[PDB]
Amino acid sequence: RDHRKIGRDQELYFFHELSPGSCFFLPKGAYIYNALIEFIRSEYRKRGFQEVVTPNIFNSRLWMTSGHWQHYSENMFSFEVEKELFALKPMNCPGHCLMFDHRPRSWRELPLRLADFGVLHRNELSGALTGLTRVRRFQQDDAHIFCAMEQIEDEIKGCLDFLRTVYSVFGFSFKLNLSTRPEKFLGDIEVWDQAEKQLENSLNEFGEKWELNSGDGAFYGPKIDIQIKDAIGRYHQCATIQLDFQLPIRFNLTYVSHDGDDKKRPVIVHRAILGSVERMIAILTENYGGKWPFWLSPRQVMVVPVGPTCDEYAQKVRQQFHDAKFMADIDLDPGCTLNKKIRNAQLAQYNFILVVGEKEKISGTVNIRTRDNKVHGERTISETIERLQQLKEFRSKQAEEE
Amino acid sequence: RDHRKIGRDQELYFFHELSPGSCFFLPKGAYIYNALIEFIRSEYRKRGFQEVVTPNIFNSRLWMTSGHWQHYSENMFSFEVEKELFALKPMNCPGHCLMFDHRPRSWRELPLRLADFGVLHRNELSGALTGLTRVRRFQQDDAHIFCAMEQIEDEIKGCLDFLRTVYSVFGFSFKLNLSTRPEKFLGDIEVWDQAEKQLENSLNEFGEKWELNSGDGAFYGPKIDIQIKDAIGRYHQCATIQLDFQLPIRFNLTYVSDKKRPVIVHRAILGSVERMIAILTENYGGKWPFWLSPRQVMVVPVGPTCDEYAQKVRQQFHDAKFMADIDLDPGCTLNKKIRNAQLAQYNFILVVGEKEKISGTVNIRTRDNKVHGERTISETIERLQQLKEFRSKQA
Ligand SMILES: C[C@@H](O)[C@H](N)C(=O)NS(=O)(=O)c1cccc(-c2ccc3n[nH]cc3c2)c1
Ligand SMILES: C[C@@H](O)[C@H](N)C(=O)NS(=O)(=O)c1cccc(-c2ccc3n[nH]cc3c2)c1
Repeated sequence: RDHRKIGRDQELYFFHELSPGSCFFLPKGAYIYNALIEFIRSEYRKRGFQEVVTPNIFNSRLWMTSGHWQHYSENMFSFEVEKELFALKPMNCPGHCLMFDHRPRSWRELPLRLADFGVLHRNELSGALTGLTRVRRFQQDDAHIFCAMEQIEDEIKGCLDFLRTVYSVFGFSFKLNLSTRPEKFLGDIEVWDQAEKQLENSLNEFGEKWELNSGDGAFYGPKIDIQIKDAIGRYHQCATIQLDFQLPIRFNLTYVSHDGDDKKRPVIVHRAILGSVERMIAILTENYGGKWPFWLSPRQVMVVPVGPTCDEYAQKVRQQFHDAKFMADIDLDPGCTLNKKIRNAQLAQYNFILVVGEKEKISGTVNIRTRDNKVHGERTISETIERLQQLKEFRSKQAEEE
Repeated sequence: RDHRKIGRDQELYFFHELSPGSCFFLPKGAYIYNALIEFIRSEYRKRGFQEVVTPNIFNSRLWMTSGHWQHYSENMFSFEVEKELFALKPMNCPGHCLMFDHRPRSWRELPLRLADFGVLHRNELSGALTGLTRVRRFQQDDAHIFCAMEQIEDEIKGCLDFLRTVYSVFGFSFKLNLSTRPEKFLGDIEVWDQAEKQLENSLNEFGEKWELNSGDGAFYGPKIDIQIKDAIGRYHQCATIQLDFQLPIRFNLTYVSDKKRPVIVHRAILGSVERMIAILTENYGGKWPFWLSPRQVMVVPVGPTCDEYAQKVRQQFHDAKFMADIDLDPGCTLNKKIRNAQLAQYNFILVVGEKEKISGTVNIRTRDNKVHGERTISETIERLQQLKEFRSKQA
């Protein structure tokens, strides 16, 4: 259905006229935002990606150097500072190039994979802006791979595999596209043809069917564009793999090669899997219809006292799950039946409802019910925490509590 | 001794003329950056603080409503978009007011504490910019507490406790100042007096010597300001607890008790992650405590026959999950690799020879060159987890 509506109703996020094309993520929405980042970071840690932090604001001269100013000026927020033109970054690459270039580099560091969740700004038109789908502010799960010519093949394979494992945690399939030199391109047509050839070859050595997106490459290189299929039937433009021979020439990037070859230029692969956190929250909100899987759920645990004499104990249980990092709420409202409250928490999409009466208070236990109304019965607080930690850590689908 | 130099030498961060007043954090500096945010996060979870994500650019009308356009205009970066005026946020507070105002509020959800690590920008003069001390872009460990009048006393107590517990982890003492209304403020003098009286009171309920600091308050409220004293004995301004009666009026904020005004407490403890990073880089002279060090373990084989075993050991510490490196370089002696790792500031060097490979152990040398003997991998892992989890200093 509609992410804007669900995000509003579930108290995840909202939009305000004083900041069009940006989003206000309420506590429950920020939890989803951060869990998506943690998910990506945890993959980075097994794949040799290293997170960095960069500026948001740069002198126009940087954008001139990178050719962003020439090709991409329509889309940037510029202002002046002590009589010099500055602009909010729309992409992280040029910053990353300064980082590669900061000190001399050795072949031994390659591939160098720099990741960045920094906030980007693109000046889309007022009337084109919509929800989390077309925006002015976003954070990508961005990274730039700086590598040698001989590493290109393996790194592209690496990107496709990473992308497959990521979307398989959501349960998503995907389709592949090859995007060709646009008009408004940078550098040499013959260099671009090498770049297109290599992407083509990488596409054919990977399993899958692919189509041509004629003329849709970035100004700096051709790309593999990946559309994801959600559980409903919709395709979304999320991921890219972009082969860039042009920026290294622009920034005069070099590394020291095997001794004694001369210095060479690094190759740059731009990539993003989620695309932007914002776009991906949109997609997921609609995909699950608010029925979040446990690790993504900002409603993990509802604690329900049987009656008001078990209130304080319910508060204790709720605090314990809270302190163990779960999104845990409590329903003390005396006006409704136990069964009504269980049903409400279930309609509000809580994964686990923990019922607490006298007998549970006395023994430090909980009576477990799931979202889909499965009864698992009595377990201690600690064992419940332990088992729920596994389900979260492994990012599964929680009809598996046994 | 200077964070800029240490940062350069340790490959933590550097600065560039193309973005004066903003920092480039290399992977090892970015590690430190995030470990600090993580530390604060884990305290938030224990103390009923709820993190949010907000926009960075807002239509100028919001800054007019908040009182920022009249009082902070010059300190802000502004630009036009479709014939309208926008500006990058210098503070999170107005966005939080919008969030609080998004739907009617019940006294039962108060105190409501909104935490935000968003990027702030303020326009400092170029000639006053220095490393991580005076900057244009920064992330504060900011939060705004929305509470009832009769709740102020406990919350400010809580803010004091939060403060002590954090600074105690670093090992810092601190002193307290009261910042009085400045010139060019908003609201009634009378209400201000009322806000100053509550800060005065709580300031000596918390039985600690405190100083007056005339006219240094924010335009929206009086401040408890806090300087910390580091290990070298230098004082730094970091933490602030600000009592705000004005923004609730300005934003027409009410809650259902009938319909009263919330009180806002602005608060930060680290100040900015940037500033605290400068302070910590200098405080230690580059010698990171284990929980903050991005160079926690260096694995060193004794010769090439132990390369594969050293690899396997490093991978186990990496997986466990430490910042674990390895030095396979065949043209440096064992003693040179150890010396190098120690000068690079690794907390522990794990020496791995033929004995160690056979036994599934490690031989450990500390940063300051003390032997800790042969140890099993899993006991060394447990130890280092303790050091990390409890954020241990030099004991
Ligand atoms: C990935 C970054 O490092 C790169 N510097 C960039 O900003 N690229 S991008 O803005 O053009 C970008 C980012 C994310 C997704 C896409 C994109 C664009 C079009 C697509 N069709 N199918 C999948 C698609 C993906 C493009
Ligand atoms: C908490 C937010 O709502 C507030 N808008 C803010 O940004 N505060 S602030 O910019 O004034 C600020 C932030 C961090 C530190 C200080 C500060 C300022 C002066 C000080 N003297 N001694 C300790 C001090 C601390 C001020």
